[PDB]
Amino acid sequence: TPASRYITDMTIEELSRDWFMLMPKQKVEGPLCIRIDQAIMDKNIMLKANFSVIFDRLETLILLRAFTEEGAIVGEISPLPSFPGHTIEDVKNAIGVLIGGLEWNDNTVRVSKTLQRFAWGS
Amino acid sequence: GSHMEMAGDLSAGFFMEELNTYRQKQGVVLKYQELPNSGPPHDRRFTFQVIIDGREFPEGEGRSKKEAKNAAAKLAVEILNKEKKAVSPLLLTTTNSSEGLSMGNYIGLINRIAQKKRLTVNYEQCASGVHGPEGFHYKCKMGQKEYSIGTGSTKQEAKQLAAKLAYLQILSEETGSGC
Repeated sequence: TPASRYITDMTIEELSRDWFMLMPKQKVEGPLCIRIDQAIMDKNIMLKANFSVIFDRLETLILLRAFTEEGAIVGEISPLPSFPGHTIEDVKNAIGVLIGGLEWNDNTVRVSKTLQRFAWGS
Repeated sequence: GSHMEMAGDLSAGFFMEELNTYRQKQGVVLKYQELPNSGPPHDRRFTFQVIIDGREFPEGEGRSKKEAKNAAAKLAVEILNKEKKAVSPLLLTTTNSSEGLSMGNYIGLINRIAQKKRLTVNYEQCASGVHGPEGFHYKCKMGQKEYSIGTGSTKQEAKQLAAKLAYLQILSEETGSGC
């Protein structure tokens, strides 16, 4: 799990931020996590994780959270596990569905970053 | 006008079956539109109208043979390429133009909104603990005539009210000219 093939985005502070749900909104198709709060909608979510790579491709994921400059949160996003864990090609859908939630109200959605580069592809 | 001029399958459609490619994303299941050999000044060019977006006249044509209908979808390559330029004004005129959950803090953008005259915005207290809440009358400012002021019992329950009243001063203050 070298740093050349394992990257620690989230520091020791991005791990345990909690916030509270006015009216959340959830959806999922496969191994990704999705959320928008509908009263607290369109806040900055900073989804960082300690991921890994191999051959410029998939090794793993941990979790993702929400952060702004002010520090608020609209919801939560992460690479979800499943029966096989996190299917790469299903991340095409799980991250796939994870891209278009809030987009109806002209405010773009947040997506998970781990399964993007190596699961959401292939 | 003409992309190909000689093509043609011999067991398939061609201008519908071999014509399947670009209309995957351009998205047109043509209940087909036919403008073949429409030239008024003596031109029989097959504009067997393939479509770019759902009604349009993709068209480029040269003769009533393999020449013509191919460059029908000539511009049905393009109007997706063309027109990628903007459509909206400064924002979408949509009834849902950007959300974003505007700031809940007060003294944050107060100094911004102190742009009324670029004010001295300042806050201080002497928080008694004698009896513990013994008395906290607050004295600060935004604006320059309504000295932002608060009053309360316990500290954090009353820490802002002047500074709240500060941040909520200038937008009501007629000041900025001196009186």
